[PDB]
Amino acid sequence: ERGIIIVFTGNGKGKTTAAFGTAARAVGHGKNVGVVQFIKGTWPNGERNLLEPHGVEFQVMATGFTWETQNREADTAACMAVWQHGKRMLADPLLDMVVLDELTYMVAYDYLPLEEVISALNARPGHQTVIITGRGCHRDILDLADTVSELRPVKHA
Amino acid sequence: ERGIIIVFTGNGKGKTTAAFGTAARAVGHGKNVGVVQFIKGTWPNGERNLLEPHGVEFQVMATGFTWETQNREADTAACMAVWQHGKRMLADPLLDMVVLDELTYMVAYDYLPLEEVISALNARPGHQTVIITGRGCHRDILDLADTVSELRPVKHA
Ligand SMILES: Nc1ncnc2c1ncn2[C@@H]1O[C@H](COP(=O)(O)OP(=O)(O)OP(=O)(O)O)[C@@H](O)[C@H]1O
Ligand SMILES: Nc1ncnc2c1ncn2[C@@H]1O[C@H](COP(=O)(O)OP(=O)(O)OP(=O)(O)O)[C@@H](O)[C@H]1O
Ligand SMILES: [Mg+2]
Ligand SMILES: [Mg+2]
Repeated sequence: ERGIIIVFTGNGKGKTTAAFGTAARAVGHGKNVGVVQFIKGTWPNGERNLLEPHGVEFQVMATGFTWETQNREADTAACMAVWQHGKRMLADPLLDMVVLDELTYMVAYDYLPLEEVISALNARPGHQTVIITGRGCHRDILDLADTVSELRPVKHA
Repeated sequence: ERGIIIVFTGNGKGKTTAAFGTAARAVGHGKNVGVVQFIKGTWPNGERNLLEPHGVEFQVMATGFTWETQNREADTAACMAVWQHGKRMLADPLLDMVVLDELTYMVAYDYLPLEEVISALNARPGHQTVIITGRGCHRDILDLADTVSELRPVKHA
């Protein structure tokens, strides 16, 4: 099959969950998946706990991440370090799916060059499906995507 | 850029020429191109004469090719041999463009499995543009293509 680019955006809950439900499906089907999480949570990683042991590679942003205006140099460096792994996955012919969780924020805060993103996506192995998640996804990424689902919060607990 | 699939079909003259005019443009621009010609001509290869010395790989069907109903086994084997090279080009991340000249006939006469074609096209490096030429291109290849130009013979000398 031809790999496509899927985007889960919107303010409603379920973006990251949709992405990992997709990765789970793929894993359940014997496909190879790699994941990059651009935002580190203070909590234990259930998804990772589940998937990782199946051989799924996970790449998480370093704990140092500040978001502080004063620390942009250091933060951007960490962002770039993690992205290096992503670029690698986006170039691996053997990876059926790549999940780029909370990548929208990286672009929205300029910690990752858009151009670099469009390039790596455009140049990925043909059968490779990429899932991108995050609120406020950049319009140029949305245009490149094959499917864009916007999670509209009709209600939230 | 994202590689696309271009198809030059129709009964009008200019299919092979359009494809090689495209390859020339690409070469003139420093891009890497590879070519497979599914039909061997009795004449000296001008395109090849021109391009080949620029490093362009050319793969031509063996001279043995018969089209004879009695020889399908041997013919299909030769077809498959040449296609092996094509599949390789369609998997090379460093090839910006791949030309599959007269490939339509290979599928139309069942010397090459359609499925194999759709697969290799679908799985090619993302920035890879493929040009397919030939009269009566299979509908399933036409559907996969991004641009399909049909050469309508309004007149022919
Ligand atoms: N509208 C909302 N208000 C408050 N918290 C939310 C809202 N939407 C999602 N969350 C939660 O905030 C955290 C960050 O989630 P994010 O903004 O990335 O949403 P999400 O990816 O759609 O959430 P989830 O991981 O549950 O699918 C999550 O724990 C998430 O469950
Ligand atoms: N309608 C036609 N009648 C006769 N000869 C034709 C016609 N169209 C093309 N030709 C010639 O027949 C040979 C096979 O060409 P083919 O059917 O593959 O056309 P083509 O690829 O469009 O031609 P060209 O290589 O000139 O671009 C060529 O030498 C070609 O120039
Ligand atoms: Mg999320
Ligand atoms: Mg021709």
